[PDB]
Amino acid sequence: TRSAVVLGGGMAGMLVSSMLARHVGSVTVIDRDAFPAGPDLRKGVPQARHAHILWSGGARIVEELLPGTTDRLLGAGAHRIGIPDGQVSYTAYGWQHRFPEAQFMIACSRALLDWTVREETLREERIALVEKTEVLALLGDAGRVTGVRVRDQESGEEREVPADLVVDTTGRGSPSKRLLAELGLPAPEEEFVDSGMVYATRLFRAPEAAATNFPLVSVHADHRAGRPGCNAVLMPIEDGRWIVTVSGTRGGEPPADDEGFARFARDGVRHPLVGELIAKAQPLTSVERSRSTVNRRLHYDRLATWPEGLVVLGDAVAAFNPVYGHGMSAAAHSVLALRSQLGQRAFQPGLARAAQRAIAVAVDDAWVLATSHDIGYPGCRTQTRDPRLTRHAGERQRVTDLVGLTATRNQVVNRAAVALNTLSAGMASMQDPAVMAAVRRGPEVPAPTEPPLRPDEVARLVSGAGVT
Ligand SMILES: Cc1cc2nc3c(=O)[nH]c(=O)nc-3n(C[C@H](O)[C@H](O)[C@H](O)COP(=O)(O)OP(=O)(O)OC[C@H]3O[C@@H](n4cnc5c(N)ncnc54)[C@H](O)[C@@H]3O)c2cc1C
Ligand SMILES: [Cl-]
Repeated sequence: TRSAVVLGGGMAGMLVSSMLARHVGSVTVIDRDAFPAGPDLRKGVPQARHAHILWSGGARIVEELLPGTTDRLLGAGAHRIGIPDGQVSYTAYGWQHRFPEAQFMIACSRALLDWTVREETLREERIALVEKTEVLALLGDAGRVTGVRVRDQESGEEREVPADLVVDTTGRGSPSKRLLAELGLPAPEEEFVDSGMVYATRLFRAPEAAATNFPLVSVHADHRAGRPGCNAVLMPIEDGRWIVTVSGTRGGEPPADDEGFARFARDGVRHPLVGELIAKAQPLTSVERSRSTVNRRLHYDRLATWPEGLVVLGDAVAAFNPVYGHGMSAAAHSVLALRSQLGQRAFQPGLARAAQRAIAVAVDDAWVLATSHDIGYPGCRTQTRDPRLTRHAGERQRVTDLVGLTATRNQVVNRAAVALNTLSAGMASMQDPAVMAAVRRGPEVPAPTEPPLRPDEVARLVSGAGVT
């Protein structure tokens, strides 16, 4: 019984559809894109050309919604990389000592990740993906949404799709501001923090022996230094490839040309390690860029009027600077927030509003982590009323930096820091007495004086071929 319509069949739409099909009789997913039969790039998810880190916090929720997905990913060549044991990371505070595993991430092409999630979701026959279809309007009125009007691209025919619940998951380019204006609702408060960050990515074929068990390698900006923030990330993906994404804020953007890419990875960031490693590998693709890096949030949950039967989640409600790697995990937390409200309130009036407020809570940690570190870069453009960004940014940063510095050299602080950063634990967790006690106990290991690479990792950067 009951029907749901989901706008957008990307990550949030597939996760939310899988969840909803366990609560309603049918789910219809409307997407303007065409979908490949295999793990290919598609125009509706251009960000799949860039490195995607799936932190443990989101991975565990994906697993809860779509059992078997994590193993299916690893089974297809995705890498499980332990954090911090499997990462070689030059943080703002220095090299991270590679303590034993506290958390993990899943490393693969976003195209394979999307394909795996969609194929698993659509095994449920009561979920139908309706491709190459435009969303024209929300049906109903400002009091209650009752479906959507859509247009088949090939035919041109329009039709009404009824729904007891409409969920907008159309991503960063979502048209919900327009759709909700057409209903007669006031505009939501828009909040943004725009560092001017630009991404540049190439794919490489890794040296053959390093195609597995190779670490995630990252060189981070120093958010406290009054210079443009620049980063470089090397991440293993399936079938023996490396995806390498470099990034820079206003005044430090990476160039678009292949030769300037490798130069930036060496000299544009604070340590040349990623540039040194890509010199061991064979480039496979030319440079792809992206400017979709603004932290932007729409406060739908605080609107004076909200229609029954309408929920917005994923990048459509809150989108983040991708260098922090939280977007997919925030979407998953948001799907669970909607599920929690469905279990509590069924489809009573107040469900959609309660879900929208719960979704605002679900994305808040990712929002604070990204915005608190972006707000400081030169020339950052901001629009916010959040006193955590406007009043108490300094002492929050002094607490952040004390934790971040100590996490590089203290196993207990690192465990707490990565639990929060993978969105496996909430912000309050860091106020636990045991964590601040370990912070005060200070470093337990020396600061690494060189990249903490293992000999057996660097040994696999060469073949030994030209040697008798
Ligand atoms: C460069 C970059 C790097 C990133 N790296 C990471 C990372 O390392 N880790 C991480 O967790 N996240 C990362 N993200 C964020 C992640 O890509 C998004 O958070 C995630 O895709 C959000 O899913 P979504 O379903 O809300 O939107 P999307 O995945 O973008 O899906 C939106 C869907 O809606 C459809 N659609 C869009 N507009 C319309 C329309 N008008 N009508 C109909 N259908 C429409 C699209 O075709 C698509 O199918 C990165 C993002 C970028 C840009
Ligand atoms: Cl993009």
